[PDB]
Amino acid sequence: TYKYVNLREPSMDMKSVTDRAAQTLLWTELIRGLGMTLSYLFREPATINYPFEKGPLSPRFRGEHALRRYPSGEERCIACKLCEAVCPAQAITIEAEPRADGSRRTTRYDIDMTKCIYCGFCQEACPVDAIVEGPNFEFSTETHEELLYNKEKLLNNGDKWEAEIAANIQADYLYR
Amino acid sequence: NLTLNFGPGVLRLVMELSGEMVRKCDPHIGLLHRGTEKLIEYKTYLQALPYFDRLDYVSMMCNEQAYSLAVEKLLNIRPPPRAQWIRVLFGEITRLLNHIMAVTTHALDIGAMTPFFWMFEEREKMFEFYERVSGARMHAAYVRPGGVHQDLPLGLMDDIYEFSKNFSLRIDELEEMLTNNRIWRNRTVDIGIVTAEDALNYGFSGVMLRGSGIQWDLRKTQPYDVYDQVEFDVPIGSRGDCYDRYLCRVEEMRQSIRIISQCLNKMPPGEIKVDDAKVSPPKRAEMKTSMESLIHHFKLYTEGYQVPPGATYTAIEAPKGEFGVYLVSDGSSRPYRCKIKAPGFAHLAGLDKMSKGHMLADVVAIIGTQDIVFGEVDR
Amino acid sequence: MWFEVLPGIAVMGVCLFIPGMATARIHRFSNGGKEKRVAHYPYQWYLMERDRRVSGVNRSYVSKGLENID
Amino acid sequence: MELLQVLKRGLQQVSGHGGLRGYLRVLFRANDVRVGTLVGEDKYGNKYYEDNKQFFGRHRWVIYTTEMNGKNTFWDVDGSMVPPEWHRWLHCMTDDP
Amino acid sequence: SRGEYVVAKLDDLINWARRSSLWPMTFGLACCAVEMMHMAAPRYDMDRFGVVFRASPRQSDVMIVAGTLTNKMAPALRKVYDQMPEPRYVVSMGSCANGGGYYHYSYSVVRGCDRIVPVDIYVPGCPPTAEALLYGILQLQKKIKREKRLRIWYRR
Amino acid sequence: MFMINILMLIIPILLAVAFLTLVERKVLGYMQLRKGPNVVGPYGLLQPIADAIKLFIKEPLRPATSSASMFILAPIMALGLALTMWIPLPMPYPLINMNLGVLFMLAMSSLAVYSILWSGWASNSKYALIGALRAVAQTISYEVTLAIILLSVLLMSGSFTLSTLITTQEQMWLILPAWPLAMMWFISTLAETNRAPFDLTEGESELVSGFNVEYAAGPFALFFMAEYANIIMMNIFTAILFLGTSHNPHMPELYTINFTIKSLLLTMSFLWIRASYPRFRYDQLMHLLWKNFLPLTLALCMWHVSLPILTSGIPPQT
Amino acid sequence: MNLMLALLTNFTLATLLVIIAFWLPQLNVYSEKTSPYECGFDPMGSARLPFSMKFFLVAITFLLFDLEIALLLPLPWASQTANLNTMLTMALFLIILLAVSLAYEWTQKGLEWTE
Ligand SMILES: CCCCCCCCCCCCCCCCCC(=O)OC[C@H](COP(=O)([O-])OCC[N+](C)(C)C)OC(=O)CCCCCCCCCCCCCCCCC
Ligand code: SF4
Ligand code: SF4
Ligand code: SF4
Repeated sequence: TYKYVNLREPSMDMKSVTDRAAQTLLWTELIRGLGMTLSYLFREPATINYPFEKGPLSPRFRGEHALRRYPSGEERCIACKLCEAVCPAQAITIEAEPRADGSRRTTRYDIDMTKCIYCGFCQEACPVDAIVEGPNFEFSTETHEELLYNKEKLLNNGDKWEAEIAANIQADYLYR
Repeated sequence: NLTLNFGPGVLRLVMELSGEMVRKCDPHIGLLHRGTEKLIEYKTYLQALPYFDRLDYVSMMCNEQAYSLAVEKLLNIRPPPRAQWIRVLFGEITRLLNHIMAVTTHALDIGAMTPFFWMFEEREKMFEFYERVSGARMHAAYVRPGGVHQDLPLGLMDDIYEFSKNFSLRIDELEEMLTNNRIWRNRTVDIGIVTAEDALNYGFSGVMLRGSGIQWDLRKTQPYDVYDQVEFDVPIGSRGDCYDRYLCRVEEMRQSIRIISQCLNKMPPGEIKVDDAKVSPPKRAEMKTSMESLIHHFKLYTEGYQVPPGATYTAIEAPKGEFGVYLVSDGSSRPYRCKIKAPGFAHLAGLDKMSKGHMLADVVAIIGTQDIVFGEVDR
Repeated sequence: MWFEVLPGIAVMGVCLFIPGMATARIHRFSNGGKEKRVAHYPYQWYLMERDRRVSGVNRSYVSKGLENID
Repeated sequence: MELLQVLKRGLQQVSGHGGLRGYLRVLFRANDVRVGTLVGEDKYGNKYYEDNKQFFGRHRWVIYTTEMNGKNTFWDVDGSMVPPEWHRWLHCMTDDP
Repeated sequence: SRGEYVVAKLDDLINWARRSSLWPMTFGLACCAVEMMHMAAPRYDMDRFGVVFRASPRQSDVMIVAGTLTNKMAPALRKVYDQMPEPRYVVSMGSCANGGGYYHYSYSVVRGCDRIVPVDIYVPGCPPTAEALLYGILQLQKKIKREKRLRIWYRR
Repeated sequence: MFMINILMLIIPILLAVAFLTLVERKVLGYMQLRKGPNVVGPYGLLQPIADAIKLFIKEPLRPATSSASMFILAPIMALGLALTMWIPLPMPYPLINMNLGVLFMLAMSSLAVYSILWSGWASNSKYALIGALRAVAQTISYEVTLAIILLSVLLMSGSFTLSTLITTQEQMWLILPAWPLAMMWFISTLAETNRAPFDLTEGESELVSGFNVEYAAGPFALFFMAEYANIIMMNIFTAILFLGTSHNPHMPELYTINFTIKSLLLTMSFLWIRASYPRFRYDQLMHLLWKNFLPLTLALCMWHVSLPILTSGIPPQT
Repeated sequence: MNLMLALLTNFTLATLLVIIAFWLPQLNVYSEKTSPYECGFDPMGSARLPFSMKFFLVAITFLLFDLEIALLLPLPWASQTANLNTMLTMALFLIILLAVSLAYEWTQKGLEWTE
């Protein structure tokens, strides 16, 4: 099924020809366009008062990265390198070795936040919910070096955003 | 004549002007060529998915859909019915996102600035639908070979209904500013006329064909997903100019609301990705309790699923025209070759023809009516 | 809201009002409290010059009435 | 009568901020003089307000503290000063403060 | 007085003027330009901070490099930067401009716009949300508020 | 005391221009569903001051291959003429009461076109010389209709004195007898000032640069002041011409309040129009002047020459 | 006198703002700067702008029309004469010839912009 957008024959009776002459001479349809912008002047603007107000987000938002812990304080990551294999941008670099107690843990865990495309595949791939993308989106830096995160930065983000990262995972894990 | 270098997406026009008239237009592209098609050869099929969000970065989920349809075809698997309805739902929301950008930035370029701000308060509300399903405002990567990543969050369909209940009024406000405006008509009527046969021979698609009366739309001639279970009308132009193509896009926005009103009422229950763990990853609650599910989660995210050897050309009716990928598989986890057919690549190549006998200020109108984004032209 | 545009308009309005008031009040201050004489044509200039010689002082805006004639 | 009630609401914002000084303070720090219901206050001094008659996006706001971790924030407020517990509520990721 | 007092207040005057009237020239190169257009859209309305929607290079104060910078485009981005009157600042928006991003290992991509021009603020994301970009601009205002051009001149 | 009078005119004009930039950004803001400047000072009131200081402490780039003499002359000519046109305006009392005030306004207005021409020459760009030629052809075309329209209205007033237009409208606004002329006068003052939808140079951004694209910092500010000083002056001229305010010699401030309100509304109508329409193609705004406005203006000049004679309503000469 | 003071004040103030607009700011010049803006790409030719005939005809058409307006300016004073019939005829003759001049350029494709 199709419809025509601009297939019309204007009427040629003197009533209609004089209407179009009035529009041409009296600028009637241009003034009608001024009435549409006059109405907006008297509406409430959609602007929010950032930074005192913030735009709404959801529990699924993908922001700054963070490495999480178990409730005991043990790191969740067991250096399986699934996030490093799936990362479409190759932004994750991992080195691991047995820990002093024999556990499988990382010695290097860097995310180049300038290669990362903030896609979330790393948290989908992770089998222990170690690497997540948190809700923070306000971490712009003054240098390129501050955006090459290492394991210490990522563990500091996790200890900094656990209160809010845990709540978001609680509100979305049933959809995963 | 006079040779000028216009430009600083970012484009470079090497134009030859005889006073006010354009004698030849010579677009220079590649200012945003990034080697997407070569990079995809080093990625798995899942890793290549975010690359398609970034080709036509105004119609993100339609690019994802075309790639998923191609991979699903080479896999020989079928997404479940609910996933297909979701893809059509967000395919039509994505059409609104693109047509607002196309119409309003087109108007902004020719001096009409106000409608851009009105309709970008509706895009900001449609970006909230993207963010609530995928977590990213623009590059969702939500549509994947096999279906969609996650199911809709509870209450999202009520908010899609509230939005679509008011969007018709916003289109009327847009039309009150442009459709019958004599200044807007003088900038678009009889500008960039393309004949039906030239449109086909030059490889045009979408409103470029339909603005010139050609009755073609892949959603109706070669349906995909569940587009054959929705009622909508295909707008058809008569003059073949910039103004007729402008009306086609504005009418297509109204037909998307018509389709969206049906995807909300006809949404079925069920799963949202193919129940085949050798293609789509298992649920996280079963990857942590079943040995088979853990092996398949491990392999799908490290090696990926192998696609049977073969080559397919799969196309969809993207908002900008026919978008398709020629995808070649060698039987491994990584595509051997992925040519991306961007509709704006053929349209831009026809700018030189469409600009014959027009003023320099009509080139801006012509580029706007082709709806060119250089992420997909350059790739 | 829209009435938050008025503070900028009021400042602009007051600025456009100062030139008109200043000229009105400066002329009266400089012409004995009356409007500055308008002399577009030589006849109007001739009388104004005559009023300058008749005032005793060298000022055309000082008026001499019947008390100056006997 | 409705136009007369507009000026009354504009006058009770001065009293709702604790006089002319409280009114001018929030006007120059936050460029906004709306009065909302106090939802809570965090350990750093940020005060969180809500007003559910405002359109979505403006129905929650934070008046930042004037001092945090030794930094004078009377003028130099920043969006990253919101602790995580309130960062979820202020961005409407939840309805529970 | 002390001399240092007059210079300190004059710095605040010119620092306040420069951060309250930031006129950006936006290099919309790829998707990140869309999120830059949503910061000009009504919800965030960057114009309300003194940041005009768009300005020509000769009257621009900050260059926002929003999108992938390819080798072909690299010479043209430097030319526009050289022609910006000083003081001039550069905000790198998104992964592609920050360090190359998704296309870091490409044969045709500049691995970070900081190879071509100095950068004052890096905004991370792919794309950064329109609010995360507005946070960068507001973070550039505070950087300009810390300038001590006259205090340093007074002590030369 | 006369030197005080001059300053009482110039300084407020430069302040009115400053806060017209604030109102333009807030009226356009609210007509676009947003707020506009409201952070720099209360309701943005300090924004013009920040923009002024910022511009004048920035590098004033002048290309090495630019004619310095003409690069400096153009802003001086533009602003100098912009302020000159304000001296004969009866608001209600002119600073300089001219017998030929109307003709003085036209004479100075036609000189301002040089600043556009000199600036284009001094650039040595050829991305701006074409812009200057396009801008100059637009401006001279539309001062043909301004002169003929203004001549037609003076045939109901009697003289070129600006104050006599107050007496003419002591019973009724000239917009009723001359609404056809007022319509074209309003559009002609939009095209003279290069205001949308006639801004093919200043901000077209359609493969066409502005004649002052090469200016930066203070020199750019001076061109901006001249352009905005003309927008207010043309709208003040329109108020006097077609919306005459009654003049009470005992309460002259009443005139200034009413006349100030009308001029503001007409000025805000310029801002209203910019937010509502796209922009004419360059060849279209020439066809508007030569094929539509000029034929109608000539006919209404014939009609307004013979109407007073055939109705026995010729105005007095003085 | 009053007029000369006004003009001197207006043009002296403009000159003052220009000098403080070139000396107050801190300058730093190099070859890459202080070049024509172009559009970010190098110039494609060391030749000046070609001469366009149409732009020359609008300037001449304005000039000839502007000269006929000079004759129409004294109409307000002309209507006060006792020979109104003669005055009215010559007023209309001038305007009609102005329209005939417009009609000639119109029909001879003098007002077009298509090469
Ligand atoms: C018995 C007494 C007899 C006395 C004489 C009777 C006279 C009868 C009426 C005369 C006709 C009316 C003439 C109106 C003017 C003609 C305008 C025209 O030419 O239109 C055609 C033109 C051209 O129209 P076009 O593009 O459709 O082309 C027409 C010609 N063809 C098709 C062949 C090419 O239209 C325009 O003027 C464009 C307008 C652009 C302006 C946009 C801004 C408008 C905003 C509204 C502002 C309102 C102004 C109010 C100012 C108030 C100030 C105080
Ligand atoms: S979000 Fe995507 S690109 Fe970024 S680290 Fe995770 S997998 Fe890699
Ligand atoms: S973060 Fe998760 S996926 Fe990555 S190495 Fe650690 S446990 Fe494995
Ligand atoms: S950083 Fe992301 S959004 Fe920005 S240009 Fe690169 S791929 Fe596009």
